[PDB]
Amino acid sequence: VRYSLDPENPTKSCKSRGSNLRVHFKNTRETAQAIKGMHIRKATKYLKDVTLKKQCVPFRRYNGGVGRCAQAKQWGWTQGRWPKKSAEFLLHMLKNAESNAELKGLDVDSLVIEHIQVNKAPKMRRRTYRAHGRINPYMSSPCHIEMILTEKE
Amino acid sequence: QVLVLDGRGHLLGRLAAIVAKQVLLGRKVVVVRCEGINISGNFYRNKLKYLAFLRKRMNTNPSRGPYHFRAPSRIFWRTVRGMLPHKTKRGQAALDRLKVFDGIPPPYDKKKRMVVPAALKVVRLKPTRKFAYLGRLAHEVGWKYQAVTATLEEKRKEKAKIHYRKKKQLMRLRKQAEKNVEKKISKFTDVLKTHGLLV
Amino acid sequence: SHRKFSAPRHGSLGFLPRKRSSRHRGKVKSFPKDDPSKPVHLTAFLGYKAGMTHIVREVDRPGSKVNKKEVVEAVTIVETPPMVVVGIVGYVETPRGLRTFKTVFAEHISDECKRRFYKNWHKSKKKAFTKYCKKWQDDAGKRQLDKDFSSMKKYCQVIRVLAHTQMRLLPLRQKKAHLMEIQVNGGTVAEKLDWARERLEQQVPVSQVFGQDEMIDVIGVTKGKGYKGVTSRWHTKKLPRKTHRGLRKVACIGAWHPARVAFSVARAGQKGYHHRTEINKKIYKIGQGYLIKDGKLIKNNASTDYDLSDKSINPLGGFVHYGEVTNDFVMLKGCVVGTKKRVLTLRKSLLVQTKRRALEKIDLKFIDTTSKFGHGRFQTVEEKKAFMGPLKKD
RNA sequence: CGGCCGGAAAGGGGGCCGCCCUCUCGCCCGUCACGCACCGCACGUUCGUGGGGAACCUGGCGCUAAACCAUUCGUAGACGAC
RNA sequence: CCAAGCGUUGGAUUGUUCACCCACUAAUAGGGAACGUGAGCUGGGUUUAGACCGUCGUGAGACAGGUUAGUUUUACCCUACU
RNA sequence: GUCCCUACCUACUAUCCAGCGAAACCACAGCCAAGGGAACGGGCUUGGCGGAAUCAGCGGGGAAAGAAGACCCUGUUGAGC
RNA sequence: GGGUGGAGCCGCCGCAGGUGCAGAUCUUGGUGGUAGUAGCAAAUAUUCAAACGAGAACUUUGAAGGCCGAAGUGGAGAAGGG
RNA sequence: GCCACUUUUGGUAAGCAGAACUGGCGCUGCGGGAUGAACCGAACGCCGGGUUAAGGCGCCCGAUGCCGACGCUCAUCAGACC
Ligand SMILES: [Mg+2]
Ligand SMILES: [Mg+2]
Ligand SMILES: [Mg+2]
Ligand SMILES: [Mg+2]
Ligand SMILES: [Mg+2]
Ligand SMILES: [Mg+2]
Ligand SMILES: [Mg+2]
Ligand SMILES: [Mg+2]
Ligand SMILES: [Mg+2]
Ligand SMILES: [Mg+2]
Ligand SMILES: [Mg+2]
Ligand SMILES: [Mg+2]
Ligand SMILES: [Mg+2]
Ligand SMILES: [Mg+2]
Ligand SMILES: [Mg+2]
Ligand SMILES: [Mg+2]
Ligand SMILES: [Mg+2]
Ligand SMILES: [Mg+2]
Ligand SMILES: [Mg+2]
Ligand SMILES: [Mg+2]
Ligand SMILES: [Mg+2]
Ligand SMILES: [Mg+2]
Ligand SMILES: [Mg+2]
Ligand SMILES: [Mg+2]
Ligand SMILES: [Mg+2]
Ligand SMILES: [Mg+2]
Ligand SMILES: [Mg+2]
Ligand SMILES: [Mg+2]
Ligand SMILES: [Mg+2]
Ligand SMILES: [Mg+2]
Ligand SMILES: [Mg+2]
Ligand SMILES: [Mg+2]
Ligand SMILES: [Mg+2]
Ligand SMILES: [Mg+2]
Ligand SMILES: [Mg+2]
Repeated sequence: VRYSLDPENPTKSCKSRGSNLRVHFKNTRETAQAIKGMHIRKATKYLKDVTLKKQCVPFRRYNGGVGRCAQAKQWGWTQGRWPKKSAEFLLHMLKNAESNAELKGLDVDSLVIEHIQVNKAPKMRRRTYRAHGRINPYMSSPCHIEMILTEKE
Repeated sequence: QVLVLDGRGHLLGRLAAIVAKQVLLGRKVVVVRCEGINISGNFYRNKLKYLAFLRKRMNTNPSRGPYHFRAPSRIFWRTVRGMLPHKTKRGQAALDRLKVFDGIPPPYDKKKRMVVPAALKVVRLKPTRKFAYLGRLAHEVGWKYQAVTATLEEKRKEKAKIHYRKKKQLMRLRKQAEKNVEKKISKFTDVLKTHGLLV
Repeated sequence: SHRKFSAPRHGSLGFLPRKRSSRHRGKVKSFPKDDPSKPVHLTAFLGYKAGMTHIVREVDRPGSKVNKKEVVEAVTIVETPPMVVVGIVGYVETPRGLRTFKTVFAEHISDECKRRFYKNWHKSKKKAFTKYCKKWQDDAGKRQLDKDFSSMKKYCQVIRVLAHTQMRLLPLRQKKAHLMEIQVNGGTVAEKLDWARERLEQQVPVSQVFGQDEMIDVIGVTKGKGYKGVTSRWHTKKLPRKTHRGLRKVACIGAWHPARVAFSVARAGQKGYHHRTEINKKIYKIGQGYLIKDGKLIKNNASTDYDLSDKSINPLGGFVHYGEVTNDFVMLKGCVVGTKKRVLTLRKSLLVQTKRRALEKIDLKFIDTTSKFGHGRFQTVEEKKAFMGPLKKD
């Protein structure tokens, strides 16, 4: 399956992909932008104390109504939030990519997330029941994630 | 390449009308001693005009309202930016080349400052009309630093006279040396007098 | 149309950005205007709000109904341990204002004052002023840092000393000592600076700053009351019971055609913790602190010459939410701005004061020291057990 | 090349005293000939060691920190903030 | 005359704007802001459909005549202000 | 406590987070004064001036949103009586 | 021209038309901002340990604390559901 | 249908209503009158050079930065172009 951004060398890059994952796109996009430049061990250590509410995800684009937090000051931002469905799905995806690196025979402790990308998935449908006999749509917004890890010292 | 204008005895808008044009023609202008800018018309009409300008505050947020600058240098700055097209970026790059100063600060005290005869009170008012000092107007409309700047300017004047006495001394040594040297510069002077420089 | 019934507007617009104060320490916006005739003296001091109690004193104002009668009057205790002076700073008058010139610190400054330069004293390695204090112990630096006093004696008009509280002596959890520029108002600038460079790294008590029955100004931040409504903050009229969307509001914000809402209209936001200056607070008594004299300490800093007890200024069970005042204190008339255990600034008065109430001599004759943690019935522990008798536990 | 002063409003690359050196050079007239004379042709001539940004170089003398989160406080507090 | 800095109220009657009166007062001046101000409130009045009375109309019904009961919807957007 | 004259306490909210998450509305959009103008501008003119991204409220303004005005008039459009 | 694409297409002369969109509070389909927002607030209330499990505020068992309180949050019907 | 010079009717009057002559606007840009359906100049294919109209030439803003001419004018509400 063709990814959006080709790696500069497939001999050193290991890749992973998760299609149609039922988490919110706006949370998952920004918790991917949090880790778009990290080492893989620092990335997993980040994603665990995102769940444990000790380091936050700076909500930078999809940020309306998101309340402030004290932990966002270390991202040079005011707003932040600690999502955990998004954290654990692209934590399982790092376990997938880290399995693929040892399948390809790569040095695990030097992997850096080169490219990470969250797209919108085909939006599943539920209904809700509103006043005066009306019914409004109540969709869910799942996401497609792809990710490329790359060895660098 | 930097034009240092004096400010004493110059009319306010008559000076600003040419400071604006030299600034738009790319010439970095620093006017100095904006205390002694004088405005025509008498003091009470000019103070009534500035108090009427103070009345013009925005009703719902006077912090967003017109900033009435009380310093004389910034009164002159605002009356130049009235004459400049300060919304456009050439007018904004124009105002960055005007540099106003209350009194004469030490970057420009030991520099020879220029006078515009075409904007000056003794030239452009007939002498029975009565003018109005911008320094006194700004002071008793609420500029807090008249006496401080007056003592600092008195300190500068009593030091510029120490400079000028030495300049007089050097010119007298020069014109007493020239008579000692007139036997051996008799032919260097004569070719200057035939070409109109020393007679 | 106009208002049918004219009425004065709620609130004052002079205090208008009713926000949280950026400072916790009250800051002196104007020290008293200097004159070269008087001898040199500090013009401000810091203290800590302990609490409130009574006073009984005989009033001498010829003309009132209370001449040679005895009122009671509420007072405020401000614990004021002596402040350590740790620097001076000079100021030169400029046409753009009053610029700072040359700050000169002392040699040895205490590590309760060193706390102030650190947002986290634990994680730090306490390295402040270490390369600076070595200038005082070599001739390469001594001729450097007295040449600048010689320039401060030429180019400075205003010399402000730089003191700090001494929070080792206070009952508080905090150890980070507040520090303050205090303007020295006195003779010429040479006298003014050759007075204070001897006060450098030593004490200044209260009794050589202030005196008794002097009016002073209290600077400080109010007791913060949170994000409160418009009837709680601006005291606007409560709308009647029948209102649909709530009744603790301002009904009409503004008119139609001024198409904004004005800055004068009462709105709902922060109430309290505002910086305030409150003038003409009178010293009734400058207390003397606890000191040990010949084995046993002397404690009676609330004994008057009409009472003759051995009770301290402390009530039974201490000042509620403060602790016990073991230091020399200042007893202000009436209430002052701030909650308990809050830093307050005492400023000498900007005004000249020849009034019949400002020139009044104060000679107290009782100080209430009963328990503030409830309706206190007894002045002291000895009189309490003398009235009660032996208990079950005794 | 070493010392004495001149500076605060937004601080003076200025004057002076010595030294070990060095020169009859510079400036104004003349004498003598040389220096790509690049063959009629454009942005040449400077302030220019320009301002900023990285990596290379060799040496000398010096430096080994705080901030923020997390914990706590409750003089503060919607949440942050303090 | 200079002058809008600061005030200009509490009530009985009426849906009242106006009006009238009691009492204090220093004074109880006049007004403008879409005849300020209903996503601010109230709904007494007018101005729906139910009703009764007078007058007019043969009649359905009509009345700048009276009386009685009669749903007052939404802000999370942007600006403004706090 | 209807008010003078407001104050305090409790529960569920609102607020913050974990998860799940819509709708009305939308020409482009949003800072003001005056001028002229379809005779009341966010846009034009002359000025005032203008600083990322945002949070809790608020009810001035968008002549805010809903509903091809229900009052009035025109219709050679009707119906009930 | 370049790319994708995998089975048909066009120039000229004549002929014929259901022949050209920005609008119709246009018809049908999709998608934004609002927006990670309003909100998920009627009827008092949950807590500890263990088990199964990849996983537990919500399942189950045990204990404890509560409620409906015999006109019930109980036990059984008729209509309806299938 | 509307406006304007002059003639003119009703009305206190109106950016009101009703006429006559002619020109405009509507159907129409452009320079000027800051702003502008109608006023002053002028009506238009796309451009280069020159020159004007009405209006301007302290500065915004092209042009008086003429050694322009003769007077009047002091305003504690100056004055400033159909
Ligand atoms: Mg955003
Ligand atoms: Mg919002
Ligand atoms: Mg619902
Ligand atoms: Mg239903
Ligand atoms: Mg009034
Ligand atoms: Mg109601
Ligand atoms: Mg008490
Ligand atoms: Mg109205
Ligand atoms: Mg309403
Ligand atoms: Mg409204
Ligand atoms: Mg009614
Ligand atoms: Mg009716
Ligand atoms: Mg909310
Ligand atoms: Mg959430
Ligand atoms: Mg524009
Ligand atoms: Mg509105
Ligand atoms: Mg509406
Ligand atoms: Mg209609
Ligand atoms: Mg007809
Ligand atoms: Mg019919
Ligand atoms: Mg096929
Ligand atoms: Mg066909
Ligand atoms: Mg279309
Ligand atoms: Mg189409
Ligand atoms: Mg919410
Ligand atoms: Mg049953
Ligand atoms: Mg059963
Ligand atoms: Mg007419
Ligand atoms: Mg008409
Ligand atoms: Mg025509
Ligand atoms: Mg035309
Ligand atoms: Mg005009
Ligand atoms: Mg004509
Ligand atoms: Mg031409
Ligand atoms: Mg012009």
